[PDB]
Amino acid sequence: AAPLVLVLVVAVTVRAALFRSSLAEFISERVEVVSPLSSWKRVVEGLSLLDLGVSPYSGAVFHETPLIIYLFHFLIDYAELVFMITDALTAIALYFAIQDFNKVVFKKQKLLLELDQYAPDVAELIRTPMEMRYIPLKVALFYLLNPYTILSCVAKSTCAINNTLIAFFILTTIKGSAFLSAIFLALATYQSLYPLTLFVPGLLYLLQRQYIPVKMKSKAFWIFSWEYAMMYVGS
Amino acid sequence: TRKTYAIYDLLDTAMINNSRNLNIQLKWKRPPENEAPPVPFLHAQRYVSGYGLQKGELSTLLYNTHPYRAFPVLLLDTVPWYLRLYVHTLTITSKGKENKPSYI
Ligand SMILES: CC(C)CCC[C@@H](C)[C@H]1CC[C@H]2[C@@H]3CC=C4C[C@@H](OC(=O)CCC(=O)O)CC[C@]4(C)[C@H]3CC[C@]12C
Ligand SMILES: CC(C)CCC[C@@H](C)[C@H]1CC[C@H]2[C@@H]3CC=C4C[C@@H](O)CC[C@]4(C)[C@H]3CC[C@]12C
Ligand SMILES: CC(C)CCC[C@@H](C)[C@H]1CC[C@H]2[C@@H]3CC=C4C[C@@H](O)CC[C@]4(C)[C@H]3CC[C@]12C
Ligand SMILES: *[C@@H]1O[C@H](CO)[C@@H](O)[C@H](O)[C@H]1NC(C)=O
Repeated sequence: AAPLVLVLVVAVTVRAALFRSSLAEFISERVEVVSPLSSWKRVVEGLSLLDLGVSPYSGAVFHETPLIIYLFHFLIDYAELVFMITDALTAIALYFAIQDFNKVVFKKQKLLLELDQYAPDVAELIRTPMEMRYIPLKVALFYLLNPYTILSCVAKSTCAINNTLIAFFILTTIKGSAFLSAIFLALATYQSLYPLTLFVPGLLYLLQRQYIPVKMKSKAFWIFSWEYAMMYVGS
Repeated sequence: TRKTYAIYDLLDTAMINNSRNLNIQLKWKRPPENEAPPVPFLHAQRYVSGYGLQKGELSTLLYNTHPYRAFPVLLLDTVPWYLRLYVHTLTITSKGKENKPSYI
């Protein structure tokens, strides 16, 4: 409890300290950190073009979705706070998802033990409750204190919002809600095209949580798959 | 400005005939520093700012040397596609204050 709050405080302090230094302008222009689809300067250019009466998409500099336009239209003044909030959000979502997943793993591994489908001498390969205690806190720390993430945050790159959407997809999937999972996957596919490939793994996890067998001669499998696909495409 | 011109009429046969042609001569040297004409009321310059091969700026300077009158100017610029421009960085400053164009 206290460790997570302390980690969050340290991460926010480092980001706030780097926002006020003389390296922010240098960081904001790195070709390793921003792209034609992520730069903040292109955001402000599009907003200015709208106020000059020109369509933002009539040139060659602005390649952002309209939802980004809406959001930053209403929050251009508070830009530096938004990115801190988003990074904290993705860290917290990953933390809780990992907690639930560890519970499932230990319970699944424990169930196999009595069906005695494991070899006689396989120990020291068995998971134990004492080692899985600090995995989620570590995961949060590895995301928040990675220099790549701090660099992305100080540059105000749009990639942070994409990462947040993916993390929320994972959280909602592991918690077992298909409607929210489809919504968040659709929002991730809307921003960048490639996340559509994560459709199959989430469907497999949901089917495994329902205890539905995955076979070609099954009826529940096809019904569940059809409903999930329809929700995603409609979104 | 009031200017005076000397006229040589080539169709006059007092000026040019079969037996005599025309060669005009003119005495002129750079005048002293005093008595030199004043500079024109309008002139301009253009240059590139920065260094490197990634980013830069295009700058123009416009001069008004008239003692008491202000007048408007119309400016036309064309730039190739390879030098991508960011229009939210456009600034026009006179005497340290911002000048807002009437038409753009
Ligand atoms: C392979 C291509 C055309 C992609 C689309 C997949 C279809 C081939 C799927 C969609 C629905 C499936 C059917 C859904 C339900 C059944 C019933 C199933 O048998 C039972 O339900 C019997 C119940 C019992 O007696 O226990 C046999 C397979 C079958 C015909 C499935 C065969 C494969 C189908 C046609
Ligand atoms: C409101 C918007 C802006 C942001 C939402 C962030 C907060 C409210 C969300 C994000 C992830 C969420 C957590 C995800 C998973 C679980 C596990 C579940 O067994 C109890 C609730 C709990 C612990 C959730 C509580 C609320 C939570 C912390
Ligand atoms: C604009 C941003 C914030 C998105 C907000 C949530 C979006 C994704 C919501 C709003 C209305 C929703 C749709 C409402 C009704 C249906 C019909 C149902 O049979 C499948 C899901 C589907 C198609 C929903 C998909 C998700 C949806 C499109
Ligand atoms: C030009 O030629 C005519 C005819 O020879 C001559 O009378 C005249 O004097 C010449 N030019 C001059 C000096 O006017």
